[PDB]
Amino acid sequence: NPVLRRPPILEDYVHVTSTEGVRAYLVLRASSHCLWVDEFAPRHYTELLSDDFTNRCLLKWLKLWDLVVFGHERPSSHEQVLEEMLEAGLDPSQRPKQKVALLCGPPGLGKTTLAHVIARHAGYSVVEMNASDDRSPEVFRTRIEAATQMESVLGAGGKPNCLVIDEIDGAPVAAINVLLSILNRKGLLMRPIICICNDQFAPSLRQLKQQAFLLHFPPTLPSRLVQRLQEVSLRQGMRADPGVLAALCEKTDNDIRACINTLQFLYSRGQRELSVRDVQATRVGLKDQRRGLFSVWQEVFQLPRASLTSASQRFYRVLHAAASAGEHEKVVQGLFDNFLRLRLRDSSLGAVCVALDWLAFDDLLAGAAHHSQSFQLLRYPPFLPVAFHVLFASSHTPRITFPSSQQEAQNRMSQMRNLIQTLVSGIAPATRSRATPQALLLDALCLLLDILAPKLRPVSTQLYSTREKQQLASLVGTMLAYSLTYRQERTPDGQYIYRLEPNVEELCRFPELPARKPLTYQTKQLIAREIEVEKMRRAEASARVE
Amino acid sequence: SLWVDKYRPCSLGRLDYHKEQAAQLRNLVQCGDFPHLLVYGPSGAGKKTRIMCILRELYGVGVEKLRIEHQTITTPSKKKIEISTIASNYHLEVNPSDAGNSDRVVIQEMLKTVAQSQQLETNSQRDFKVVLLTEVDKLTKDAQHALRRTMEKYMSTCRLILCCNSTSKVIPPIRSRCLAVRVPAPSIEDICHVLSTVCKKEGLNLPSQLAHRLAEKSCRNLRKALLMCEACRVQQYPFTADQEIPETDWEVYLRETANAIVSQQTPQRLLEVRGRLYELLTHCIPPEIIMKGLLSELLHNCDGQLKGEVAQMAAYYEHRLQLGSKAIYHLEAFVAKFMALYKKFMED
Amino acid sequence: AKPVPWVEKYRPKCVDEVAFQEEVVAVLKKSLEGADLPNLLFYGPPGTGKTSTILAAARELFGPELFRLRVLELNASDERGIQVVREKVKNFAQLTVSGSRSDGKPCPPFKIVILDEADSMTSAAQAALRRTMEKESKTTRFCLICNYVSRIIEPLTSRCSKFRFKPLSDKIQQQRLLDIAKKENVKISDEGIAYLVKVSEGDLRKAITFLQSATRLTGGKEITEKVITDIAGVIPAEKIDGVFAACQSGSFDKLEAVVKDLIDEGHAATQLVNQLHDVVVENNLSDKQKSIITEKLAEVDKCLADGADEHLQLISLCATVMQQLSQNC
Amino acid sequence: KIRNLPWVEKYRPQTLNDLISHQDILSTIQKFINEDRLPHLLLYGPPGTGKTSTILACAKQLYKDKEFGSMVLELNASDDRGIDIIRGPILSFASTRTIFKKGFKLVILDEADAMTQDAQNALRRVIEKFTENTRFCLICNYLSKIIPALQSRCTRFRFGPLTPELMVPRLEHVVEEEKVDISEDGMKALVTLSSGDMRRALNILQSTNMAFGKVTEETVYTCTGHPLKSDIANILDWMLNQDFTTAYRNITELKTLKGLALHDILTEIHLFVHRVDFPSSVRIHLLTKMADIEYRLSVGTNEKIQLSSLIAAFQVTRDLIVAEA
Amino acid sequence: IEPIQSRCAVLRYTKLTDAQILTRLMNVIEKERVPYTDDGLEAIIFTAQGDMRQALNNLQSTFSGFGFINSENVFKVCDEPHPLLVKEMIQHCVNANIDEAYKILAHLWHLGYSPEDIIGNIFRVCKTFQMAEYLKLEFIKEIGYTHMKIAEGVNSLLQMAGLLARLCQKTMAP
DNA sequence: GCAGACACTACGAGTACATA
Ligand SMILES: Nc1ncnc2c1ncn2[C@@H]1O[C@H](COP(=O)(O)OP(=O)(O)OP(O)(O)=S)[C@@H](O)[C@H]1O
Ligand SMILES: Nc1ncnc2c1ncn2[C@@H]1O[C@H](COP(=O)(O)OP(=O)(O)OP(O)(O)=S)[C@@H](O)[C@H]1O
Ligand SMILES: Nc1ncnc2c1ncn2[C@@H]1O[C@H](COP(=O)(O)OP(=O)(O)OP(O)(O)=S)[C@@H](O)[C@H]1O
Ligand SMILES: Nc1ncnc2c1ncn2[C@@H]1O[C@H](COP(=O)(O)OP(=O)(O)O)[C@@H](O)[C@H]1O
Ligand SMILES: [Mg+2]
Ligand SMILES: [Mg+2]
Ligand SMILES: [Mg+2]
Repeated sequence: NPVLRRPPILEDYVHVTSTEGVRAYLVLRASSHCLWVDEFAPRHYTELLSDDFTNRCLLKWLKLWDLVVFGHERPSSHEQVLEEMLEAGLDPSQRPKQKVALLCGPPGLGKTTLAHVIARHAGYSVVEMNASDDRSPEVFRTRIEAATQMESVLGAGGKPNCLVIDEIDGAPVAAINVLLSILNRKGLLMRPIICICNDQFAPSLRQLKQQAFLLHFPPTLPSRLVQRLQEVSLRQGMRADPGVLAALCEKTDNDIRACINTLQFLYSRGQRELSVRDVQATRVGLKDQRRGLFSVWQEVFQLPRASLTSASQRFYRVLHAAASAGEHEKVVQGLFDNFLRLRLRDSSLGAVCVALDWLAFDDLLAGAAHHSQSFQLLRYPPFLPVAFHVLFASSHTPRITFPSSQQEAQNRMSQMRNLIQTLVSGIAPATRSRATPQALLLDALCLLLDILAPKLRPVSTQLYSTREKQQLASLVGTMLAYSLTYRQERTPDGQYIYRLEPNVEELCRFPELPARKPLTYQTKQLIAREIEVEKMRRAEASARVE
Repeated sequence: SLWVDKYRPCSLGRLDYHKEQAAQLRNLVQCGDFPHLLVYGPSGAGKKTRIMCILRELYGVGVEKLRIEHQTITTPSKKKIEISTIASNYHLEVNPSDAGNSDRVVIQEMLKTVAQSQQLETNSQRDFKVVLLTEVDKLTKDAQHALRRTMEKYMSTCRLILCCNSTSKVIPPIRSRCLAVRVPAPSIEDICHVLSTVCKKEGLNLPSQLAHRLAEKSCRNLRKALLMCEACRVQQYPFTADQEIPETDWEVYLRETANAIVSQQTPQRLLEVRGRLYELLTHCIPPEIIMKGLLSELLHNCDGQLKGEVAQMAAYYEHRLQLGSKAIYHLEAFVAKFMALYKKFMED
Repeated sequence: AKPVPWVEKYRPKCVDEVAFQEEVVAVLKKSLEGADLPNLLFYGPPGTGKTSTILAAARELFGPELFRLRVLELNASDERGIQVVREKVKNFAQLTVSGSRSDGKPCPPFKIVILDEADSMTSAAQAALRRTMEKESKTTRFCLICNYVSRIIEPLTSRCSKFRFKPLSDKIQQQRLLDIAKKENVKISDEGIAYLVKVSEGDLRKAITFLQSATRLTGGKEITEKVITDIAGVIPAEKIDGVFAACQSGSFDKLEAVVKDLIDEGHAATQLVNQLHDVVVENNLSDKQKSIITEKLAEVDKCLADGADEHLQLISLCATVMQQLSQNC
Repeated sequence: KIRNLPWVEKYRPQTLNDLISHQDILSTIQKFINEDRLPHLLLYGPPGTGKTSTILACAKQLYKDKEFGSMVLELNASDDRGIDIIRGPILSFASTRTIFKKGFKLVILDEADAMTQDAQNALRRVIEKFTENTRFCLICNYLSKIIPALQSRCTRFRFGPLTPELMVPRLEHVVEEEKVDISEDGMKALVTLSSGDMRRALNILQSTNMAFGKVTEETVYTCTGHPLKSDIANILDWMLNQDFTTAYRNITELKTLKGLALHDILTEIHLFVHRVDFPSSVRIHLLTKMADIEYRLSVGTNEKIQLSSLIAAFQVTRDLIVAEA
Repeated sequence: IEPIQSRCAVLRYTKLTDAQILTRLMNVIEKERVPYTDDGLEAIIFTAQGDMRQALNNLQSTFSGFGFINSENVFKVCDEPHPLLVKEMIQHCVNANIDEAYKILAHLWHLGYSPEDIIGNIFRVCKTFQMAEYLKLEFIKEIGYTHMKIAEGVNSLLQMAGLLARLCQKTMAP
């Protein structure tokens, strides 16, 4: 017991007394010259390892250019749109309407191989433009104008030039604008252009996606890749089971180049029979995958299907995958926008409360790291997706959408701030000082709009009364005091409407509120005409005074 | 012009309420050695009117000749940020919170160039200039720390009048350097007298019942009371005692948001309330006022043994909102905590 | 002949005019005699006289003609980044010490770098001051002025000799205020000056500002306690009694009414927290109730220091003290 | 001759024998110097322990005064140490010979924790490739701000806090060189308030000698403003032994008379709490409440309310300790 | 990046074991004629923590400073690794043993470690500790909450003791 | 002897990120 009723004899003591007055005592005291990827690279169309639908679509898209390039009439879901694009006809300048074939997918699938093989198969000469070039817009323009706007030096019998632009995702936005300018110049384009990227959702390729023949690469089929690795190992005199090759294929995430390089390192010549444990070892062949956002959100919000059933393994897997994804703010926005639409079993809302506490913890960490220049506070917000995985683990199949609420909220807030700054700029400086824009927004906007809309009958000005004319003059004066006016707007339905030149109705009005009676067309036109003649007579009065 | 601007008093002898404070402020600024001023009080109490009356007492009538001055201020990131200042030949009005988080650059550069130069004319003008810093409670603490040495170095040639709503957001170094002038809200009788004198100056008759209801609904805000009285005269020229008073749209939207909160306690209703709070935040409504309106409406639907916990939760999440940067997280956290508490109270 | 506010009219022009800070005044007077002045760190509450003491010491060490050559003042009103410390401070610290006083008074063989408001200086910019202070200590001295010593890094804390400025006691503050009122030919009663030194809470700048403002409001006659109470924003005790009666009633509607009446009257929430604490620690409540009410008062004061809304913090504090007062009933 | 210097710079250990505490580390570095096998050093520890003075004494021992400017390249946090400085002046100093006399050169990077990670990653092969030509000494207060590659490349010596039994002879040397009248309790107050910091020991000694003229316990605790241990014992007795009002009055009177600060009171009460045989839950509650009160004092708060909360944190646990029995 | 790693055979090296470092240390000792004992080489391995550079540096420092390799000569110039005691500090915090956790904290405080290094080692231990997942998450959140206060400017022994007391409470508050 | 062209470095500007 830490508390003694009797005082200590030898050790030092400190007295404790309660409110009722009883003392307590506490103790104070050339086979060997080339790589295996280069040796077994495909040189014909029949030995490609990609999906056959993508190869056929790219070959048919490149054979639609034979009308304008080779001068011959005869060449010899996501699938439905591509089949519609191959049969939608040609433009009046005898060219396809999509002049760029855009190739996207994860690395090691064969996009560059498919582009080069399909270009050499259709009788073109491959012009390669990669990320090791200068990529400045002047050099980009010069290279594309050299590749696409001239004939061949060899004359008749010379191969046409098909421009293949590798790594277009890393290109600057001005280079993409140069490519789109030479794409849509009506100096007319006559040669096909192929663009290859690893990420289709790059910000620089947004306008390129709406104009190109988008060919998304699926991951390679494990049976075909296992057969190709078996053929490569049989050519090199190496023995391997289908099981260990399938283990290598699922280890390398269906990467052809990584699997062949891993086999080239693992075989050598000391041993022939490859073992399962060498592939299962993490020392050779494991590479850090850049996981997508939707895979991370699925891995967080859905448990894996049935070892791997331990909770700590899922904890570390979710943490490492969310760290390896990158773009942490987008992950946090997806977690914030997707965790309430799940089939939540927590009806007491405690999990939602502690998830929002974790989100506020991440926000406070971001603010403190960006305030005190102490960026060692950013090792904790990687544990936010694993917190959401622990709280909201389910065996169901959730529908994850892309986060858009916070960005739309920021865009609308910026638009409303611009509208507020436009509204206060028209007011006179004598009345600008009397109220802040915040107080004018909170107090003097909806009531001001109630002032500016009186109960006015559709009657001409000559039949009005004295009170009606005084009220109309006061209304026009108060409308001119805040630099407000009504102007016509054109509608697609065919009618004309009058609207405020600063549209301050959207600053005030809200969607779920009951509707109020608006001013009619005749009254608003009369108000605008009265504002114009009030400006005219104000100029006349200013001329008469001065 | 509206009724908020047409009948504003010009000098300290024409103020309808706080007349003893008006005489004290007249006696304060007569000699010219008065210190820096911190005019604080609730919104719509009449702080800016008394500041302009103090400027009318110091200089002549030329302080009413105002003009818009546009200033371009360079950040340390070399980004040009535009701010606007209202200035006269005798004073300047600056709102540094319009620059956002770069208000410290505005204090360090724009105010120091004003304070470091004396006035051109010393006969029509006095020996010192006045700088009006409006809404200093919205300033960050870095800008307030930049403010304090300029207030002491150049206080013989440049005086400062700081205006705010709450002095708790003002740091104690700034509050130690200035005299705090408290302007309370006008009472129901004062607002009724002001509205009656405005209606008598307009040739109208205002009943005592309608004036009392306008004073009660305005929450002792004379600006909003005058705006509501002019809206009631555009809506109906016979001033009836039981005439309806128009309401602001964001207040009734907040009331319907809180009614949607108390109607159902589900994550789907939480998503709908988050959408409503996004709609409130996009219209440039401050989130502390959203918290105040939510607490003002949620406590009407609570029982007597539940209101204290909801008020403590609202204060805690508003403090976390002030500490943080994304308001929607703390707003949804407060709504989720209230939904959990309300479900626990209803099921037990 | 322009009038000047009394905080600048009665600023200490010498070390002997500094009040109540006896240890640092003795150290600075020994440095006036010719002793070895170390690097200084001044911290404490606002208005205790950290800036005026070092400015008076510098103007007594160097005089009028050498104040522009030996004193470099950098504060938060000017830009103090990492490059300002690397260029402006370091090149000033490497300058030669030359120039002599023309009045025959002795001059110390160093410069003084005054870094006022060192809280706002970043941790990276504070790290560049370390070897600048160590290497150039033969020819310059450094005085750091701050309010919170935790906002200065531990190497700069270890490098400077720390001097904490205490809040001024009632005797010294009353003596200084009576001397200022004697020199300004104004009269103030003993109850008025007692309430003034109770209100000012050791802030002599606040006391001088309140005395000057009460002189201007009064006009020249006797300054009573009522003008001091009205000019300080002190909440009347009837409002505090009404708040505690609404808490003893156990109803939240009267609590909302008294909170709205105190907010609409413009009373600052810090003053209300101080007065509620003064009533709470000096009544017949039990120890547990007083304990959690004072802890809630500390939490509310912390939240008000971080710029939270006054209405919600005051209604949360009132709900807590209402629960404590109605728990035993 | 006499110089106008602070006593932390007037009395600096120019030789390695004038340092007091880390005898094993200094003996190993001296045997590194005598055998001419000096490795890349990483000196880390709390401030004021003698990391800069050690490498300055080593640099003065290795090199003469007629060759010191071309043999030692000393860069600290007051200088620009970006990645263009690593690729520029540091690499050109490391990759070249000397001018006057042949020998290995030294690069002293004081306050190496303030360097960027790009510069630290660029420093790796400069250290590794030119080991025979130059040596690099890294000084920091935080080992976590130096990358593990530079921690592997340099052998690390921890310059820990100086024990108070070893700070006494150096303080006595400074006292007998400055003609200071000091008693035994003044020395105990110096070595207690220093807490393993020789810099602030000399700072408190100089400020107390200038402020009062003698260095005793009362003069040190008056010039520093630190509370006496009897005052802390009285505060703990009042907080644990009587009601809220009398404890508040007595602690407020003690703080008004002695001129105490709540930060040092909180620090000494925190030190006193672990010595008192509290229950575990009471100790956890007291530590959490005292950490909350210490965090609240870092902003513009009222110290009286925080003092009342400090009293409250023990007035809560009075009944719990007594009812534990 | 992933395209570069696909273009290369990615080899991953693990930390060297005790015998693998010990063989190279025996080679260096037999090349340098260094007198030694077994427990001194075990101390060199313990201070190495899988690093051959640190093993060679500690061996050369112990041989130059003392001329003999036993445990006391190694531990007089080298140091025990930091997280090897932070692990049992976190273990005591799991069982709500505040006294032993504060004993380890005060022992690390008196050796001169800054609060940032101590809380970094605390987070490093808590990241891979063997306990419940929700308890680990709230532990990490409390560590980040204290680290924000440490980076804000307040960093004392009372703050670390309050962090340890909060970590002990998080166990007793299910 | 003076106007036009060539590349030269210093400087302005835009953008990313900072943890384990
Ligand atoms: N059928 C195949 N059999 C064997 N190796 C192949 C086969 N198809 C492609 N490869 C090789 O696998 C690799 C495919 O990568 P590439 O097509 O050059 O580039 P990519 O597939 O677009 O991926 P990135 O984004 O450029 S890294 C190359 O090394 C090819 O030689
Ligand atoms: N100890 C004092 N003796 C005499 N006058 C004082 C004293 N303290 C303050 N004053 C007066 O109050 C004014 C303010 O003094 P300051 O030196 O600015 O206080 P401070 O320590 O700088 O406050 P902060 O922390 O900078 S906000 C001075 O100009 C004097 O008029
Ligand atoms: N071991 C020591 N022996 C004698 N005097 C010392 C010792 N350590 C520090 N000092 C004194 O304190 C002064 C500063 O010592 P420094 O070497 O600068 O300490 P430091 O370890 O470099 O601390 P940091 O990390 O650079 S702030 C010296 O000039 C001496 O006066
Ligand atoms: N003494 C008074 N008499 C009549 N109207 C007043 C008086 N004081 C203020 N008002 C009106 O109340 C409103 C208060 O707004 P303002 O003066 O900007 O104070 P605040 O800055 O507190 O909102 C003003 O529009 C003004 O017309
Ligand atoms: Mg490729
Ligand atoms: Mg100051
Ligand atoms: Mg140093």
